[PDB]
Amino acid sequence: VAAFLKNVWAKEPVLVASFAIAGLAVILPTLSPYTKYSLMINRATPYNYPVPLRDDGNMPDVPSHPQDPQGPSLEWLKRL
Amino acid sequence: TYKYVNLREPSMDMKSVTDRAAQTLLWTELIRGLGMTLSYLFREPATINYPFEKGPLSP
Repeated sequence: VAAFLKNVWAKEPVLVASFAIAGLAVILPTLSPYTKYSLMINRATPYNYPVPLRDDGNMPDVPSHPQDPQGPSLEWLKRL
Repeated sequence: TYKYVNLREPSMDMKSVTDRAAQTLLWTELIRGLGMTLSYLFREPATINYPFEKGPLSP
């Protein structure tokens, strides 16, 4: 079968270039750790408005001042 | 006597197919062919300017 990938590429190298780009396209999102950053960037882009909550017992975290060390880690993008 | 033209098979190996598959797909012909042979416009045109200049003849 190892000649079939070289004795049709002497006759029609047209669709062979298509399968070579059809392949190596489905394969790569299962490979590089650059993906799931593509979902991590896409999650912390605020469209709507952040409504606040109310104190009742808890008090889990995040007081009235926003610039306190209160919220989660989305500040790795400015270092990126 | 004789002469044979267009009587030659291709090489049909691993090397020279890439030499031909660079031709069909990425056009090593048809630009080196006729994007250069045409231009080549940089010669002086040869036009007889007829009401004033006239052409050669013979006695």
